[PDB]
Amino acid sequence: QSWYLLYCKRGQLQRAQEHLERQAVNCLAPMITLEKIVRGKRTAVSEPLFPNYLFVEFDPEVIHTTTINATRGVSHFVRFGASPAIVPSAVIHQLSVYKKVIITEGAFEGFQAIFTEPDGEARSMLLLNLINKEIKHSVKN
Repeated sequence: QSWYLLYCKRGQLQRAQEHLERQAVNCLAPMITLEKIVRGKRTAVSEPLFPNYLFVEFDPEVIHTTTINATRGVSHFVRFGASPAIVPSAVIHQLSVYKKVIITEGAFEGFQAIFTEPDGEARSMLLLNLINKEIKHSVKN
């Protein structure tokens, strides 16, 4: 079982997540509580950490790429080896929820920045870059 990053169509993230859950897949779409200017007011908000993205935990052999895509609302999988769909590292996931020299420093600093970034679309990029970074380190190291 490994994690994956799905990007969802304009407004089907919610619907898709339900499906993949009715199917045995685990989904994770974090929200971030931020203080943004609503109407001249600094109102606290809860928005998606990273907009239309949805992490998915399933086993390639049991349900593979192919079928998870069919899930109504899923536009695509993020990919490292361009052919392969990417596996976020067990550690990239850890830092998302509760909270060596290159995994830690990539993940660490990476998420501090993601957690400080006012809009998610910008975070998405920062997450993707961080993921690409972390995967390379897993291989080369």
